[PDB]
Amino acid sequence: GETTDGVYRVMTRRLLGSTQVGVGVMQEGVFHTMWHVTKGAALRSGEGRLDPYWGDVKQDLVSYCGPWKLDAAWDGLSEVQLLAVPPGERAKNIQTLPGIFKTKDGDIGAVALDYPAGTSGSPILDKCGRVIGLYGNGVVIKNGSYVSAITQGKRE
Amino acid sequence: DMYIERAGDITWEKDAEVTGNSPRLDVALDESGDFSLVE
Ligand SMILES: CS(=O)(=O)c1cccc2cccnc12
Ligand SMILES: CS(=O)(=O)c1cccc2cccnc12
Repeated sequence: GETTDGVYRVMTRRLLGSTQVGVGVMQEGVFHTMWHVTKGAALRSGEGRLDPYWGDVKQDLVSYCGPWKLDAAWDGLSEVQLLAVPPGERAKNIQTLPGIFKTKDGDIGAVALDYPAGTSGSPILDKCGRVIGLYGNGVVIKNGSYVSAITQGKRE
Repeated sequence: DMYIERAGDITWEKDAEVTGNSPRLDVALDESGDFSLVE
């Protein structure tokens, strides 16, 4: 399979034609995506197979071939970039200053950007190109627009 | 049956389109991993 580091589209042939259900990140031999994209199903990569290794529905994350590797964090002050990979469209970087989701368990960065559902799992990066989280789990605010959490896992 | 296709490198791009606001929202996270607004 293609093991090269980078951003990848997650496709399915179960529905009409080939549909893009999400996006993920390959890093240090592990594929990182959101749980709601694959539900933990096995993934095909050329002639090779990717099997889930860790997953958690509450964090909405899943890693394949190994443990979660992404551990960078938003510094709470700087602008970031969403490396959006929309269905049938080329990868595009979009710069934004994250907002905040305030919860009873602490604060999490949030990105107010609206993209098709099949863009879920696109990485959010800092100025050093480090993945600080994935786009795709959030809320619809008072006017209909979408706001995503910057969802990051834990490197054990 | 799901499959992956490479879409690009992960790199910061100088002079990318700058957009989106920074809302501060009170949210709740349920056991199913769904976020909701708190008022
Ligand atoms: C393979 S595993 O036990 O690490 C796992 C975890 C969470 C969710 C999963 C969904 C489908 C398959 N497997 C899943
Ligand atoms: C309401 S929804 O969850 O289908 C949705 C809407 C708008 C934008 C979205 C971006 C990513 C994932 N989902 C998105």
